[PDB]
Amino acid sequence: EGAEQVDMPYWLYKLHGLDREYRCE
Amino acid sequence: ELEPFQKNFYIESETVSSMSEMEVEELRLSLDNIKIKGTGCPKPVTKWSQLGLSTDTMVLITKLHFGSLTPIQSQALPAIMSGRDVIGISKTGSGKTISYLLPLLRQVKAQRPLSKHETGPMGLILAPTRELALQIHEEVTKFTEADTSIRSVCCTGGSEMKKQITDLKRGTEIVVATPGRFIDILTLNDGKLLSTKRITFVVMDEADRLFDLGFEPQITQIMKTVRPDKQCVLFSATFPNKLRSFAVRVLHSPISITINSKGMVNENVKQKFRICHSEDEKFDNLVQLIHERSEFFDAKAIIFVSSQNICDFISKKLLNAGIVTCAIHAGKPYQERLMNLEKFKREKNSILLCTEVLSRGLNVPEVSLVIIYNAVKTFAQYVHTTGRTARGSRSGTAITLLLHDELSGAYILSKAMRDEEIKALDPLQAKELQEMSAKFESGM
Amino acid sequence: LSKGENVPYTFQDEQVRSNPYIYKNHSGKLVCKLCNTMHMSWSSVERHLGGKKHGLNVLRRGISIEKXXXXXXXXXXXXXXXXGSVGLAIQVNYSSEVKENSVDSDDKAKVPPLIRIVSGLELSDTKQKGKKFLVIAYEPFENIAIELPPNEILFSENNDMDNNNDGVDELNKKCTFWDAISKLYYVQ
RNA sequence: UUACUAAGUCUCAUGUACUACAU
RNA sequence: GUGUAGUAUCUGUUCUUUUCAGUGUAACAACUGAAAUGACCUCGAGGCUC
Repeated sequence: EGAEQVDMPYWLYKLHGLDREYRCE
Repeated sequence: ELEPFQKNFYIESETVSSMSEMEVEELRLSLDNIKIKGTGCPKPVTKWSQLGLSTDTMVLITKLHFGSLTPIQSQALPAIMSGRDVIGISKTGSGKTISYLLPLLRQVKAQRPLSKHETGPMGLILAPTRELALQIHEEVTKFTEADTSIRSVCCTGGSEMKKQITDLKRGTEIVVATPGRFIDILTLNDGKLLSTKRITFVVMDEADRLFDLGFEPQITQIMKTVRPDKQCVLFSATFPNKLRSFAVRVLHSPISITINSKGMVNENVKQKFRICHSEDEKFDNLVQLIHERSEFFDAKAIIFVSSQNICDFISKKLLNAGIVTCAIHAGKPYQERLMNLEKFKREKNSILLCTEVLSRGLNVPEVSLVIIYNAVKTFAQYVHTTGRTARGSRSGTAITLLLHDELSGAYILSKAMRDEEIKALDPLQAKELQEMSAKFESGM
Repeated sequence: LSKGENVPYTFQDEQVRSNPYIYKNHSGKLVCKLCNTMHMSWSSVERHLGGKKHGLNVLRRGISIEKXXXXXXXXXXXXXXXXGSVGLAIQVNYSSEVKENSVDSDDKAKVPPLIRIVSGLELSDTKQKGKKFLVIAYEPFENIAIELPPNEILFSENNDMDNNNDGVDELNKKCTFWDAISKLYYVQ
């Protein structure tokens, strides 16, 4: 009511070491 | 021990089934010169309603496709809906996609649902590029949207595999894929995430491209894991030897459908016309034509007329004006037909005068000139009359004397002539032609 | 494949280049100064340009390139009750066209009185505190307060059907009326 | 004022050398 | 100025079953096995969730 109109580095990020999320404590 | 299934879902509408063979030939010529090969091809349809689709689907399609059925749609839809293997050669943008989707939807719908242990799919569509697969799958979804009994998953390269594995976990009635990814998914995890056992329908779109992009090995292996009584259709803009060879390997009794590959009339025939405004002017042109020809001196001609009464009249007319013709028609005793035919085949630079209906069967050699004195009214008759001059390299000329009022005749000429044939003639004659044809066309 | 363009050597001390990147070093090989990659043939050069590697170095190089009369009005408090609890209602009266005859320049004149709940934790004297006040304010007249010992009274639950003209706050739209014709502000 | 590190694997093509072997 | 077999090296291209456990690894990598299905909430992340 009232809606009127008018008128990539795939293997590289795994290699980097993001196969296992690392953490700094 | 394979599970039997239904592939023919087509009920020919009464109006279509009433069509005669000559009618069907004519319809194909008018639809951009559809050419078929194979046995038992169903007749083309000309209306979405001749296909027996629910109202939902009808509404949806229209919506989905705007305007008249394309030539590819007219012929491929009933052939595929009938369960036949089909080779469809037509350009991208010819609407080929719905030509296979509708029958595929129907076929998958009819099968029993996937059991709790069955992965699917039942239907598989292969494309050579990610971009095409995505486009096809978008179409599919516009149909699977309404109906929750049917899913499609799009499986391509240049895209996360894990993402598509999550889909295929849930089972799927339809897969749209590029060949490599599909094969990769089939072999993955002992082939336990995707089965080919329930595939009854395979489509390969832009098939020529699949060989171009190196997919012969993949599509060949896929067809080897698919039951050989599957229905398979191959759509492609061209028909390279590789595809020709592949079709023989994967198809049964295929119907091939080619849209206007070559011209309806042999391209070596020079088609011309002259627009006249009185029968008298037509006759003046006919005579000028017959004399003019002499300055270019075998060389014989055939004037085609539409009736036996016209043939007699024009014969006498041409006589009174110093021109002798060999006149032929089926109201004449066969003995005199033979006399005239032999006189024509005997005498140098002879002129046959003949009714258009006898053209296909005339037992004479090709001639240098056909003058169609009464513009023909069908594409089939235009082919048979003009084909009397067709001769590969030695093809001559066919000229139609058209009257201002002969709209359907202009429609035929505008459809059977080459663009460059219409260009070389007077631009006003040409313009009248196009106007005549447009008027006839909106007349329906 | 070179399209007839002349790529000058790196040592020739730079005619505008199509791409001022691919050069030829002291040797005959072709190099991308950004990418620091050597290329044997112009076809390999075009593979380099059409490759994502070179593009990334182009974006990195672009990133490198970017780098008050105070008059007490009269209130009329009154213990109200409806259903299902007890609420308070105040009736504040204002001037009878006595002094408002000199100021009529549409300067917030259309703005009605406003109420807010203030904690006594902050006062000009800061002596005692621990209760709330239902302050009511109007431009010329002086502010007014009403102590509310009860933690909660008349604090309703979705009275109207969630219509969003915040005005000032949920409190004002929810439970105030401004009889501007008679100059009477009711609050409950 | 930007405090100095990127290619890898696969696939299907191109670039270039090479090694036994025969006229 | 050729052919048979075969090799190495660029470059282009691209990211393979989401997880778990074992081998393996300097850690990776790689390899070996299995497989959830359903429901809900907030902004691909998250759940002493069922």
